[PDB]
Amino acid sequence: FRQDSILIIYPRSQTTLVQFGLNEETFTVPELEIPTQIYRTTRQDGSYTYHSTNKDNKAELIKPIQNGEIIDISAFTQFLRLIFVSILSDRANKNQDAFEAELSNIPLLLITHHSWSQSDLEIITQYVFESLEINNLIQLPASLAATYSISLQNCCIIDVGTHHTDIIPIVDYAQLDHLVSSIPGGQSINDSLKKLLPQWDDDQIESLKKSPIFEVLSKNSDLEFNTFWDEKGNEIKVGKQRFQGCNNLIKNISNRVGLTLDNIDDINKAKAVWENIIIVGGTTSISGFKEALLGQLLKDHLIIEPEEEKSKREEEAKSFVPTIEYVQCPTVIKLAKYPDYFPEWKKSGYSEIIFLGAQIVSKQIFTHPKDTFYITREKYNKGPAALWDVQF
Amino acid sequence: ILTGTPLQNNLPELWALLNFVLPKIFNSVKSFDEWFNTPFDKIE
Amino acid sequence: TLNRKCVVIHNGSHRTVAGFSNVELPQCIIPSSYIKRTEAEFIFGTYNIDAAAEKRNGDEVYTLVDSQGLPYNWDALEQWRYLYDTQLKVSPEELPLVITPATNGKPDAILERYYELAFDKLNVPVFQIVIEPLAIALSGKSSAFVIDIGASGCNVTPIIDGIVVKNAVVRSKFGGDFLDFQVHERLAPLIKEEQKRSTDVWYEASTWIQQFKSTLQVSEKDLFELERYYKEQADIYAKQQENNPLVQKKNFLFKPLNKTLTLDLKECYQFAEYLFKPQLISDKFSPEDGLGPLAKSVKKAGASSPEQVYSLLLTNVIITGSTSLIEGEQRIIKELSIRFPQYKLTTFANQVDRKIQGWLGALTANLPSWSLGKWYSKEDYETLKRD
Amino acid sequence: DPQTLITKANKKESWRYDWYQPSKEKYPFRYKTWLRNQEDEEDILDLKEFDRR
Amino acid sequence: GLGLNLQTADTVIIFDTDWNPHQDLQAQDRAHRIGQKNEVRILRLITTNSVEEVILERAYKKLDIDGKVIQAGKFDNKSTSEEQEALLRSLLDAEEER
Amino acid sequence: LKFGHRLIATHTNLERDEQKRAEKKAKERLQALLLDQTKDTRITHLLRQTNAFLDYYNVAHRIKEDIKKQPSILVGGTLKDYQIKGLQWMVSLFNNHLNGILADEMGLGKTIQTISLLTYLYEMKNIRGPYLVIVPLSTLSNWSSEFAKWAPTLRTISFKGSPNERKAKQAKIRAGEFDVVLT
Ligand SMILES: Nc1ncnc2c1ncn2[C@@H]1O[C@H](COP(=O)(O)OP(=O)(O)O)[C@@H](O)[C@H]1O
Ligand code: BEF
Ligand SMILES: [Mg+2]
Repeated sequence: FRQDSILIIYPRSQTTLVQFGLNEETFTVPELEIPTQIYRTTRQDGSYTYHSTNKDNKAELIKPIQNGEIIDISAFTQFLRLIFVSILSDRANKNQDAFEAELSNIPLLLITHHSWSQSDLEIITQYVFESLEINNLIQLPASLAATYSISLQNCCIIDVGTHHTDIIPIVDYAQLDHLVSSIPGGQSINDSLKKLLPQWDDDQIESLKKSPIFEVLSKNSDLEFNTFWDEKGNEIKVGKQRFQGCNNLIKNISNRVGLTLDNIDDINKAKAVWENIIIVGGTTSISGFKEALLGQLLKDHLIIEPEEEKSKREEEAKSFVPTIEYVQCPTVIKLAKYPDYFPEWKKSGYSEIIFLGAQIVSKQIFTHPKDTFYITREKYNKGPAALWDVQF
Repeated sequence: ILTGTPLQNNLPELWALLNFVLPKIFNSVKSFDEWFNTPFDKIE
Repeated sequence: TLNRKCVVIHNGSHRTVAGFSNVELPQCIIPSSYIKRTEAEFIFGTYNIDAAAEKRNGDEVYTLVDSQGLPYNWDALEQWRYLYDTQLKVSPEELPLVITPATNGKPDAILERYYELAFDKLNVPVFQIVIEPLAIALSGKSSAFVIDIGASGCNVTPIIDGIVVKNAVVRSKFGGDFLDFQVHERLAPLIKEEQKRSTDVWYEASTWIQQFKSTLQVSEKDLFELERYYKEQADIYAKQQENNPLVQKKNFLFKPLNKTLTLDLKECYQFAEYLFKPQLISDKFSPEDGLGPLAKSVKKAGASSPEQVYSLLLTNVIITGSTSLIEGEQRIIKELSIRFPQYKLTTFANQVDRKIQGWLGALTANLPSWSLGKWYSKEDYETLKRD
Repeated sequence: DPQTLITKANKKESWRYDWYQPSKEKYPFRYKTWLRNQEDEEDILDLKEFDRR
Repeated sequence: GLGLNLQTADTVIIFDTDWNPHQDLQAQDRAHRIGQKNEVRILRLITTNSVEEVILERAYKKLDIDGKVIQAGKFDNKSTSEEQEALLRSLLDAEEER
Repeated sequence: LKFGHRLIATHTNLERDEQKRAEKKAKERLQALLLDQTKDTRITHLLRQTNAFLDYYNVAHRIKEDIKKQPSILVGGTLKDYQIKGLQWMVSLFNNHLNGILADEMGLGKTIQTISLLTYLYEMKNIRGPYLVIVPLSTLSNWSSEFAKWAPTLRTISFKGSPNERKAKQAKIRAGEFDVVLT
């Protein structure tokens, strides 16, 4: 397929990143960022006409996705219509031959979430091939589109949007459905920010959440108070709470990642996922949230000869330090690496790197003949039962 | 590598000496062919 | 196969494992127990651990399913609504159903209760009940000698040409939960701590007892035999020079204390010795209750030619179960190759997928004919409702 | 029009999620599955508006 | 050339006259060893008006070429700093003698 | 798995296309508005050899250790300053996970230092397992005789001659129960 024909869509808990037309040398930041939202005019006959704008205030702003989950599947397929049709019309205005070049056959690469149901993705394929009439479709998961950003085989995907946190173990490029645990999102970061900065509002604490002076401790730190600027350009100073706020969610994710990855009967894949902890989402432009999340993981779930007993047998050694040999799995806890060879993504950050691995997957599979990973039109001639035939 | 002597006096396989022993210079193999000119106005 | 999306559920004595036929993984693996949070709140779900991390007063992890593989809390198991909506996110009335312990032919009832559970309680329009040790034999073998060391115990089932040798199906007591009691019992001085407490005991069986279990062992011979042999080996190594493999520390890091719990190799062996020798824990349990002479389930299968049954079983051994994923199968090979050396033990086992092997066998759902298994219509309830 | 752009795009069955009754003939139960739909079985935003820049 | 480790060998004679000088110096140190109780003497039996002196001429021709490599490789033991320039002047006068 | 490791190769392409972008961009920028690049960058590459491979006297031999005693399994061998310095420099090369060339003249204990390599490091680590030593066919048994007299408890596997005698050894030690293969 053509990378100018490639459409990549990531609806997240607030915003939907859309890119049509890859940058094709290094992949770009997803240029379009809609909110994850579509107005629906309930036409009085019960039919629904779907708009991007509040059409005569009979339209209701239906977010198709918050907390990652599809929360209106028909409005999500019509938000796929709203985005897709917009790509078609905008390339019918800007390019106008793209209906033979970019819109002649759009390999629609849609980023899915763990909380999207089976009937959700089947109705997605139905509306995509019958009502969107899209002959070629990947439903790429957000965890795999995170893990292919450096084709990581075993990792932990922590989708911290502003609203929700997924903890998703990936083993052999595949998600454990029984171990995915979604605990709440930068609103839990905002929540302990409000616990620690009571005098502020949601705009001040959210601008702190998108401030450069936002860290977690586990120089901004040597300063007691630091000054960032509000959305209206007002200088706001903050004490040690700019080293805090994320720490409550850090402990919540940390205990949830421990209870996720220590319950595995396979003692070895636990450590390989334990050393590739990935934390993604529009919140995760916060500095130090991933760092103190790792530090709290090492605080809660790192198996070692503990400092009482390792100090005791440091003293037994000074009588070369041996370690009391434990049997448990989480003995090494580490994070994973981000591809620095994308200057568009080096510049525009890796907080939404799910789109980056989606771009890499799109240049892989679509520019390949491999329809083992996308449904063809003839493959629809098993339908969304061929959606079950085109998974990775 | 244990040896009582290095390679031949002309020494072009100083690469192959250093390549099997070290991961140093196997990327640009054609580097030091101009820089092996040291073994082959006597003062200048 | 046929155009179907069946629901594949394995209900073990401790684990409720659920997904569909068109997904080869379960959508969830929650307990077949519940932290009855106390309102009564039958908290199913593994992490919903965290409620039992509160260890709350009134929170009571009762099982739904006892040690026979049959549920004793069926409407709290109707957990089935929790499965289909909070985990599967589908109507059970949409999809067909495959649900997985063998017996002697008497409780062939529970199906009526599943006529309750799939037609009345959930109105699943068709449900297929499969035999779980026969499902483990399926995922492509016709006859087997299935030993499931699950949470319930060592469940031995002979299977000859697909039929169940009903007199020879023997299920032991000593599996996961008795070893939860055992690991809670022996590391009790080292954890310094020493159903309703199932919120203490099941929670510890979720946090550290399993962390001592997936990390327990079985001796490949008898531990008394391996113990005497390794003591003889260490005496040879000591007397020749002037080391025992059993004197080395398998320390456990009890994370509610962050403390070294030095149990040795023989010590971790001794827990799973009670599955083969439960006379070492209580006098009321014979070595026949252990897995070796459980041989007896081969011999009781000899009455269904008995040596042909022995040929089929002892050349078609099948190993499965949660507590069988504790290291040490070679104990089964040694312990039954001394009671039956005549047919060499060519065993089969899922080694991972072993703890959910009944689910994978029920998933094999994906049979190419609806006539290959008995799929119960609502009319099949109506026929079973008559006479 | 959105449907005109859509039919102008990506260039074919339809499929349904329906009760099938399976055959042995038909079983006295029925069940949902994705059955093959046979042959006889809005608005636009302009882009570069939500473009992050 | 690589056959033996002998501490009692004394006298070395070479007829083939070093087609490879590294082959000659490899077989050269088989006489003197740690614990050598004899006194080593080395002879190269070369006839006048023949070609074997030309290889003996080309012996110390080739021995000077690796003299800037392998006899410059000799002070590189403990990363010396002044031992290079001492061997840069002293070995140069021995190369001047020939 | 075919696809996921296809992307591993594709990630190498997107890196190397960026690397062929950037190194060419570096070669354009670093000389527009000799070999001393190989000095500082190969010092850091020695740190890549220590940590990521697993003054030049200091940055490579950073793990410092000097033990002038022979191994206890080295029995009946003469200790001078060469095989003390030859060991603990190579032990410093062993601790830093570095290879090297023992550029010594001759008679400096090539068998003495290698026995003291395996018998000392292994004495502490006690590994002395499937290690490879390959010597020329001219000196095979002399190394093996020195593998008998200068060190016990290190088993040796040879490879010589007609293929009939190898079938007894290499089917018995097919599973690899040895300390050294002397090939
Ligand atoms: N301390 C020592 N005492 C006695 N002999 C020694 C001592 N060190 C080395 N040797 C002699 O050196 C020989 C081994 O040297 P070798 O391994 O052949 O050196 P290389 O391999 O560098 O040529 C032995 O034959 C031994 O007799
Ligand atoms: F290799 Be030399 F003869 F010790
Ligand atoms: Mg030698």
